[PDB]
Amino acid sequence: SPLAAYEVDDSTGYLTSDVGGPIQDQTSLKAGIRGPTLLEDFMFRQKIQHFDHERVPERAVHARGAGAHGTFTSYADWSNITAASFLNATGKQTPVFVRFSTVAGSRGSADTARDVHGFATRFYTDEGNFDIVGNNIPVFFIQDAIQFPDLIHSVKPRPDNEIPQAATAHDSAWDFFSQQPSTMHTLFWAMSGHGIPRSYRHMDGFGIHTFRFVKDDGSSKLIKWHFKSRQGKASLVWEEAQVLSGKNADFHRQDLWDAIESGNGPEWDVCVQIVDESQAQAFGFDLLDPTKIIPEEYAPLTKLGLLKLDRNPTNYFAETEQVMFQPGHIVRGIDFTEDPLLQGRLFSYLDTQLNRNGGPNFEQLPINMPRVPIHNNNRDGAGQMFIHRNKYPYTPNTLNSGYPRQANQNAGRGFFTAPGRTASGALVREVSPTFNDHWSQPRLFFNSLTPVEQQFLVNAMRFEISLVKSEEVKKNVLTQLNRVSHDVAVRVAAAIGLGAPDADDTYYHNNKTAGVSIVGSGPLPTIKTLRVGILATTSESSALDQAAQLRTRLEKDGLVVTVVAETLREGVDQTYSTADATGFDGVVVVDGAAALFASTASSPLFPTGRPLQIFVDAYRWGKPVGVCGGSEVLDAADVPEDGDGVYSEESVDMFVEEFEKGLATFRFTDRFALD
Amino acid sequence: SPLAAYEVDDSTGYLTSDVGGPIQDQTSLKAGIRGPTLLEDFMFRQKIQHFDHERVPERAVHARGAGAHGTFTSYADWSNITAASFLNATGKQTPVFVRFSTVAGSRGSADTARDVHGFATRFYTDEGNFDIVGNNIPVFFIQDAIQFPDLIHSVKPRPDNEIPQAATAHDSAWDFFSQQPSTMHTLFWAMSGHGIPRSYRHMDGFGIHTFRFVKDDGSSKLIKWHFKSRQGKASLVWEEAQVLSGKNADFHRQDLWDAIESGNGPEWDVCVQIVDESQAQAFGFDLLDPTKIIPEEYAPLTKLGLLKLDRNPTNYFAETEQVMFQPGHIVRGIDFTEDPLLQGRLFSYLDTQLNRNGGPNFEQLPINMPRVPIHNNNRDGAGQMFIHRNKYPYTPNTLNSGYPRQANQNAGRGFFTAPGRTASGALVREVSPTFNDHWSQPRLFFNSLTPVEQQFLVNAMRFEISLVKSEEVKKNVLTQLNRVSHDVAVRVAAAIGLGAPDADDTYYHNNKTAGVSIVGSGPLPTIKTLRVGILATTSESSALDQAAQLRTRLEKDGLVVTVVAETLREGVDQTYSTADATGFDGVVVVDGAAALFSSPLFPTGRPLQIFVDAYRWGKPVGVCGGKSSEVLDAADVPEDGDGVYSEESVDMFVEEFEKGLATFRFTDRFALD
Ligand code: HDD
Ligand code: HDD
Ligand SMILES: [Ca+2]
Ligand SMILES: [Ca+2]
Ligand SMILES: [Ca+2]
Ligand SMILES: [Ca+2]
Ligand SMILES: [Ca+2]
Repeated sequence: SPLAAYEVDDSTGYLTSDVGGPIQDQTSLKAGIRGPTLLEDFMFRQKIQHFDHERVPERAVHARGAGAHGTFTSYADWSNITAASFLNATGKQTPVFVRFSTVAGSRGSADTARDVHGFATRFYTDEGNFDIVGNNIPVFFIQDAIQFPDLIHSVKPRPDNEIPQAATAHDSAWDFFSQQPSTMHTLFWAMSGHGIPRSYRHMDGFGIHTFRFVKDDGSSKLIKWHFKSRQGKASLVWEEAQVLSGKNADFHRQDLWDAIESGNGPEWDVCVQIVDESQAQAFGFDLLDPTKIIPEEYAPLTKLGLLKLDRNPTNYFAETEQVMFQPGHIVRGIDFTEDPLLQGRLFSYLDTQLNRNGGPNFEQLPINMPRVPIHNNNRDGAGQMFIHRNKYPYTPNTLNSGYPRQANQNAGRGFFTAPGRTASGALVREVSPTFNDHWSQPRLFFNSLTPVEQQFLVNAMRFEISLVKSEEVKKNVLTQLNRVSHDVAVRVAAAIGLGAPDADDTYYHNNKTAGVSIVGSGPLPTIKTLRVGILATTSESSALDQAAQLRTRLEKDGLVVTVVAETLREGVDQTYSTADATGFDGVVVVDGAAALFASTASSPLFPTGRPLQIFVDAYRWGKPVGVCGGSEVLDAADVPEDGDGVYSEESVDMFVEEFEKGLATFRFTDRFALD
Repeated sequence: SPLAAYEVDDSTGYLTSDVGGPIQDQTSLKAGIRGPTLLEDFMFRQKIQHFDHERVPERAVHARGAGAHGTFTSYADWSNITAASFLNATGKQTPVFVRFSTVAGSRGSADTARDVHGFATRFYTDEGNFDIVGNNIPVFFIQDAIQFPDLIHSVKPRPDNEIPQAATAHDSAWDFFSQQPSTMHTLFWAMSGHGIPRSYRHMDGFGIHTFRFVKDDGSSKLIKWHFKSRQGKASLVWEEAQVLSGKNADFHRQDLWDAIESGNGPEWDVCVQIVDESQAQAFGFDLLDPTKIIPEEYAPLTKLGLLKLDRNPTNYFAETEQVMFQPGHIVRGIDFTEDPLLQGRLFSYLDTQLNRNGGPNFEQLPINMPRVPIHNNNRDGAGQMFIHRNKYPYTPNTLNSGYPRQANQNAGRGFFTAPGRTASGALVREVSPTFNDHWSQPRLFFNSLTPVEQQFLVNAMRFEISLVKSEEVKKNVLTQLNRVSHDVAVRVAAAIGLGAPDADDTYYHNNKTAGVSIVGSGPLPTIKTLRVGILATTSESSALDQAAQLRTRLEKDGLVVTVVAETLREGVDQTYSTADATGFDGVVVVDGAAALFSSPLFPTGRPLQIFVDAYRWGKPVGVCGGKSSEVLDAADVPEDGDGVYSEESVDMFVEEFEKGLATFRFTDRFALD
């Protein structure tokens, strides 16, 4: 509603100033036709002042990201576990807006950097805006919010030269990770495929912190939020991610945009783990510690409702850039915990909007407005867009008949702090000793990945640590990695020419947990939206016919098909010059195009070797690949015909049926070497 | 540093607040060891408030860039042509700060996007700060500053979804270009290798506009600024730039930073073309039109002095992010012209600093301060750092004895407007008809490029225009291109499966001009700083030995050598896993590593792909040690190719290879239409 009221249509009409005076804006007013521009040209100055002031500070973290509208629908009346109004009835719908992001990069940095990712969700509830400001990884680097600028200074570019962009592959970051062992768990997640998701739709969301569900009788339970993807879990490989950062920095935002435009809006089951207050230390670690997960073997997930994103913004700046999330946007039926990471966040997100917005009335921007009436005695401030009719904005008053009325647990559906909560003890700047195991869970996570996934994680660390210049930092990194796993430390040390420290088995173990592996999570549950590149030629009308035949068969099943040839024409979407294997989830060469794949093939229309390099890159990166028409191509690529995920069929139908199974498998991991 | 007065050392001492109270900053204050955080924790709040407020708006354009300090030295007393103090004596030195940039991308976008580039120079003169806010292309897309938001909206990402980053390769940009034909000249420059320079040190800087030099006696002449690189002109190739944008988004800033750190700070001759006022229309176009160059054949360059950058910043945000350039930072001896693009800039750069700084005292930031006293009656404002002793800040006054005194042509070395300038006519919002030829100069430029360079430009256009979804926009683009060159139109049209319109010869010609070609600009004058990747192996102790010997011989000549192998050790800089051909200007394989040409330590095929990419992209490549055929045959690289080297002798190999680094690119490796 606040959005619809502020939509501005410029599909017709004459140009006006911001005060509705019709004007022009194409030629400056000058003293003669070859003369100096005049100060009295208000048309020039208003247009250029606006331009000059377009930009606002980027977000201090998560500067790079993209958003969409949708709806949350409750599966049930959840009154038995929370008073939350948005959860109080089967089928109850609440509008949402979600923004997804990286963490370290500035605006304009690439989507496919290796990083932690944001997953921030606003529920415009009938009892106020409720935000769950989460990440795609369920644990955080640090245990106390006061350390956030340390973490973030260390990962962001070195501040003398501002190098490197959007990367932890520098001395300072690994200096911090090695000195602050709490970082191990999130580190291991970021060095897995969770640091390079295939799309925002193929990752989960996590609140990280323990929160409370509070009932209308005052009782509480402890919860963790999990948003579980209905699209499946999928990652890129690092070598692919690096090329994609160059070829399409906008890959995740375009994937989102496109999925929504085609009627394939992504979905998640909004879930919780729910445990009793008495179980704060029962699972072998402290539920106040944001570097720990509750293994699902100890507390299963309950599905609360469906999150669907199905509408793109109208103006990115107004909606996506200006959305201002806060964990302080809480509603009756939810409460905080004493997680010292959460506790400090509550301060930060209120304060930082003053930086972004430049003034205190940021909740008035349409994307930040609620969908219920606002009744309070907040007044004035720069940018004040309301005209308040209550001329006695103080409590207690008689002159406004004691309105607005105080809301609390007893009346008015007020927020209230869970009334069972207490504090006791000295006023301290001390870390709880219950937070001191920094290594067991990183090992739990590592144990739960498949062998090739473990290899990819090792290889990520090998990559990044080999770029650390400091020999001491690199030694200190091995010291910490060795506390998680001696084998990781040895394997990583081998790439950097150092020896690993001797095994220290204090935290070693062989326990695993379900639901953290990407490679182990089975085939994708849908292939709709996945991209197939068909490599063809204009030389041979046979090639274009085969391509068209595959197109119809793949499109029917919701795949996005790109036919690539030397030059554009009817049925060809993309020239070889602009094509890359990073643009596809699977690649098919029509056998009529075989000539383009020869070592001597050359054209002024694309770079030498491009058609073959698309095919070979796709294969090396694990993708389903094949040749359709029943040979030259598989041999030019040194691609084995018997390999899993390599397809070779004369029959278009048999080809598509086999090829679509391989898109669901998504990645053929047998093509990656192990230690 | 020139900013040493403002430096803060933290190499010793105990943590303090901003008001000097010693504190801690690692644990929050809590009501109990597992308790909630306390509002009274001022340590937490001051630290997190600062964090929360670290960011400032990026620049509205040229958001992505990097800078360095240096010195300008005059070659002579230029009293003959300008009263400018910084140019008034042979050997006179003035500190400078320079920022280079792209145009369209935000912060964090890649250095090697295809774009126009900024080259902004501040001279901290003894008569005030003087800025030349230029680009690496000598002409601008548009003819009136009022149009700047239109250009920039069209080239920046589409505003519904903010896609694409740092790119003209989208419908809106090509829509604007094809509807505003003024854009042709800059567009051809940007679609040339001038859109993807090899480094900031391998590009020139241009003021674009005609300015005036003004002597103390009031007379004036018309000038164009040219800063001509002493490193040579060089570009990337587009495939290479695309990969490099992913592998190293910081490539230009690192190149610069490393050059300075190694004592190879980049140099430019600061030059002008100098013509009489009576020549404003004499060259076949109007000197007020920023879409035109004065061909060097009509007005030669005069060298004024030397620009050398030789000191990197101490704090990037404080120095580079905060530097606030303005064309209104002008000094006695220089004046403006009635170029309608320049005229409107003067407003923009003073105003925009209010957005960036959040208040009016942005000239007090250390990087913005002048190196001479300030005497004026500007007062107050947020962030005011000065404590003014004059309590009568108005003119005219008696109560401060009439100080500060007015400065003008005749007293106090004042700035003064060139007194021969006049204006005549109606007050109009009309374009001079003298601006109307949008197409001849683009053709002049295109004609001046070599054949392969012409092909690269065609190829950049084919790449971008093929991404334009609108058939109508594509057709309109072909219409404009065809007015520059029919052949360009035909060759671009072929890629996008449309027919070019028939020849329209109104603006066609065969004239050329010197100094605009990159490919034609001959070997580089220096190879110092250029990057040689030596691909080796740890399996064979002789391969490491070969690499060490090559390293020695190459480093002697000031090349930056990287030895690559499977794993790090003594003498090996980089693993195959982190290496890429975009990291090198030439690639050498030692023949002890020939067996590499699969492993858990690097992606399949990586060693050979580095060599093959390097060859495909034009670089000098070769095999040192005598046995070349196994590597060269694996690569499909012909032993007899130009810029392909095979020698057993390390000296012979390096002597040959260095000639190839100076040639820089072997253009025979690219197909022509
Ligand atoms: C004490 C400070 C602090 C700490 C410990 C954290 N953050 Fe935060 N976060 C910020 C301070 C902050 C911020 C500076 O206040 C940002 C920048 C922009 C904004 O609105 O808030 C932010 C932004 C931000 C966003 C982007 C929201 C958007 O798309 O606009 C996400 C997703 C997160 N954070 C998620 C997390 C998670 C899951 C954390 C740990 C569980 C976390 N942050 C800890
Ligand atoms: C009407 C406005 C307008 C017009 C016509 C131009 N510019 Fe500009 N330019 C700006 C308005 C602007 C600005 C909005 O004022 C910026 C953003 C940051 C700043 O300080 O000024 C800017 C920044 C900016 C910078 C970055 C300086 C730095 O590194 O901080 C360079 C190099 C240029 N411009 C160069 C040019 C050149 C060579 C132009 C034409 C000859 C040009 N601009 C026309
Ligand atoms: Ca660093
Ligand atoms: Ca993976
Ligand atoms: Ca567009
Ligand atoms: Ca402000
Ligand atoms: Ca004057």
